Amino acid sequence: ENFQKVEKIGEGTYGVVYKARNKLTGEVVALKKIRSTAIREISLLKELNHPNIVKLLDVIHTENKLYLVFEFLHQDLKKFMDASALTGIPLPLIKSYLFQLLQGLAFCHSHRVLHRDLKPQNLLINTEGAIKLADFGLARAFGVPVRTYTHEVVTLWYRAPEILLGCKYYSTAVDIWSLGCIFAEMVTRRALFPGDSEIDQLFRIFRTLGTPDEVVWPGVTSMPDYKPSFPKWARQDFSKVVPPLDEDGRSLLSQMLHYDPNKRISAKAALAHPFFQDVTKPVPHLRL
Ligand SMILES: Nc1ncnc2c1ncn2[C@@H]1O[C@H](COP(=O)(O)OP(=O)(O)OP(=O)(O)O)[C@@H](O)[C@H]1O
Ligand SMILES: [Mg+2]
Repeated sequence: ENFQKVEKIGEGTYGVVYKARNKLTGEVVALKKIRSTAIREISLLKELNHPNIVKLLDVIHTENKLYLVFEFLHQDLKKFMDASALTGIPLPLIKSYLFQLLQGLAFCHSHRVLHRDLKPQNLLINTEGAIKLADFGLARAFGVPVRTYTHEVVTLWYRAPEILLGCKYYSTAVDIWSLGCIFAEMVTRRALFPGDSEIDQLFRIFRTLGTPDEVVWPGVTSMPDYKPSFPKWARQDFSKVVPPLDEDGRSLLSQMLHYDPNKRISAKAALAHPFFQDVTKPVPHLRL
């Protein structure tokens, strides 16, 4: 075809990602082979360009197969986090990454585009200290199946509680929740809420942040999947949840994990939090 397959980077919810070379340009790209309303909405993402969004270069619809051609980056944050686990990611780099991802979300949210499935494998990094949001807008266009293309289990670890409770019309707040979970994991070096079922995911959230009620989340007891029989756990201290982190960091995280999505901090407001007063742009040491 037009591309030389270099390797198979991975497999995910919708399809398989290849590293490939454009035989005509020499451009090295990521090619996602997937497996309509979806066509126009994916194609619209070609216009959603920002330095912290993986660039969607082209969409190809042929013989009932869908190909997305993406900017290639050499590593994802899950691999970087595993690689950094003995020592931890230094806080100035955690802060730079969080700041850049908040700029990306602020851009997307201002254009009324949700990610809805943020996770470490959807965050890509380069040698220059940049981090980029990948697969932005794909879930709205394809739905989110319960199992992935190759059999694999869908990760619930970063899912906002309003989604778990069956809210049909969730908002940009769901991306802030996910990024909060990722922030905490980068600090502690273990996932904050590693649920292995939807109810385990929910109850893990409840056992840390307390079972929500009408005081802290007006409307919660009327959500579709809310049950009065939910156990009532007390809330824990964030100093216990992400211990090493300073009070600026814990303050910001608490605002990104607010239960009530209407009160959860926006990306734009998060960028102004005092946590970022000394933000810089360090480079990671990447071994490629
Ligand atoms: N543009 C890209 N450049 C480099 N690697 C990429 C790129 N896009 C995806 N990858 C990597 O390829 C692998 C497969 O990605 P894929 O999107 O299919 O799965 P995922 O991110 O785990 O899940 P999901 O399908 O829900 O997005 C992952 O490790 C991902 O980080
Ligand atoms: Mg992905």
